[PDB]
Amino acid sequence: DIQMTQSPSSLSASVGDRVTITCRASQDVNTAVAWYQQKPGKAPKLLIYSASFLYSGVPSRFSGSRSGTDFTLTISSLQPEDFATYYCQQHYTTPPTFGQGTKVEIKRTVAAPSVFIFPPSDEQLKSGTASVVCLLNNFYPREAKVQWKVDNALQSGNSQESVTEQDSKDSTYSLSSTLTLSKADYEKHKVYACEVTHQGLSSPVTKSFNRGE
Amino acid sequence: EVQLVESGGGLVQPGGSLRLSCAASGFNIKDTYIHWVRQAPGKGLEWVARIYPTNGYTRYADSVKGRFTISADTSKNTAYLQMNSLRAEDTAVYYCSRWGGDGFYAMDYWGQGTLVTVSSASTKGPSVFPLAPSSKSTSGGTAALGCLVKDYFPEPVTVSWNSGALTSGVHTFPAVLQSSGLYSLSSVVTVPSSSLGTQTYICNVNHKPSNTKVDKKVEPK
Amino acid sequence: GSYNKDQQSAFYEILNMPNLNEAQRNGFIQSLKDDPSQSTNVLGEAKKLNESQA
Amino acid sequence: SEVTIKVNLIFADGKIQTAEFKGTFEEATAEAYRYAALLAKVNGEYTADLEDGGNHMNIKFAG
Ligand SMILES: [Cl-]
Repeated sequence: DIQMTQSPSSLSASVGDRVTITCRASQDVNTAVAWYQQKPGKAPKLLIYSASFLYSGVPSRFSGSRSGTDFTLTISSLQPEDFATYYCQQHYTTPPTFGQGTKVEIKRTVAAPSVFIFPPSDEQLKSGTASVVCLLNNFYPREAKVQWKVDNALQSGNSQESVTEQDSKDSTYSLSSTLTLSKADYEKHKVYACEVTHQGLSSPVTKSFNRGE
Repeated sequence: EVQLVESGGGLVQPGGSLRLSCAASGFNIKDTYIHWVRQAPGKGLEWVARIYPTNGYTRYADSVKGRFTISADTSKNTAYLQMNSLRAEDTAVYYCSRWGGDGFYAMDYWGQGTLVTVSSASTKGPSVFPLAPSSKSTSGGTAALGCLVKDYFPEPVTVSWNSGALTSGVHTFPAVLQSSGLYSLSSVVTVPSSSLGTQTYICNVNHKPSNTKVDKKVEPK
Repeated sequence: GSYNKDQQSAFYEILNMPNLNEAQRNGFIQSLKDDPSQSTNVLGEAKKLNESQA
Repeated sequence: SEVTIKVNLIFADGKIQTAEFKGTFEEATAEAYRYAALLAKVNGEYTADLEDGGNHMNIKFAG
């Protein structure tokens, strides 16, 4: 079989930058190489086929070239909607094989998150569980520390985070941190606080509530 | 318009069988190769199998040989993937694609994909709870509110707001696998503070695998 | 449709496997119909499944 | 093992991009230097400064 080795694993660049992704075949594949763009949760989309030919309707900022067994995908002027994982594929021999993918992210200026907190709903509390949700909205970069304190006691091992994909227009992220407790434990305590550390904030932001307020 | 539509994905036990379909329109599969390609959650694209419906020639990835079979019915313009002896590592979104269509030597059209989940765990519909807007979810004249979609299996869940009339400012988070083995996600939306109490906000949650459909009105408490 | 005596033989082996459940048995039979070129591989996998559920 | 070599790509016009190379240390290293050589064809001769025992690189292009 032939393997396709893509580089780098990930690349982050500013809107308007020229971006270069590569793919190397383990042996000759002539020009039988295609490039695909995949947005999270969506089917891959063909950009370039036979190494250098632009598929119909694909913006001209995308181009591909070949030198021996080395293949290059170039985006000449990075747009915010270009964040995706890019894959090369050879069809020279069967099995056709894909590269491992290169994730491209958009670099932009720092933006501090809007921070909000949500107590467990009354409906949920009717059952035996309480979920406390902390929301960080529309921030950059992705890095952030979110800590939970219950009655000033630092919580560990009982929360989970989820993060959105970059906004296609403004390249920001949003993040949720969910604290999960039994109803009984939740009812034992009064002050629920989410503390957020982020580059855009001059010092950490604590968002807090008292149970029953 | 060329179009491919996969169906038949769902939850199946390890050792079990499933059959996927790929219905094609806007072209004849007799004129192209048809491929199946899969992607395990968080991983890369992996080629699975191909057929040339005109002569029935087939090829397979080594890892599915003998367990999966590809076929095509040209009269129905549909391709199929029978999948037996399923294993956890076969869990993936399965895409059907064409190759050689209009003379383009690449996969120019793909279906939306169909998720296959191989697991001994049982189906479970989600509980949907409000994330009510409050003085703790508002700043600069805009407020956040949402819906917590909790404890379901398997993926996926879809969430829309106001039957898809509300799309601006919506963030539906990727699902997270909880310790319990069940998934959970939130969907939030940011709206004008002044619209609270005058504009109705409803999250529409659909969990097809459990046949769960829930419309949850979210209000200030 | 019709089958040759080799295909009939493949059906017969799977049909008679004592440790497959009916979903698995029919799934493998369907695979035999799907792609005759895979008959040997399909029978091999069905046998492995059968043996593991003994 | 599975290390991630982080790389700052610093171009002649002041533009900065960042990249990650994954794999065993030796594979990732080779891949980072190969990528640098490729980019240098368009962006001018490169210089690679290594930090953190080779796990971080700063690569500048002459233009
Ligand atoms: Cl084969």
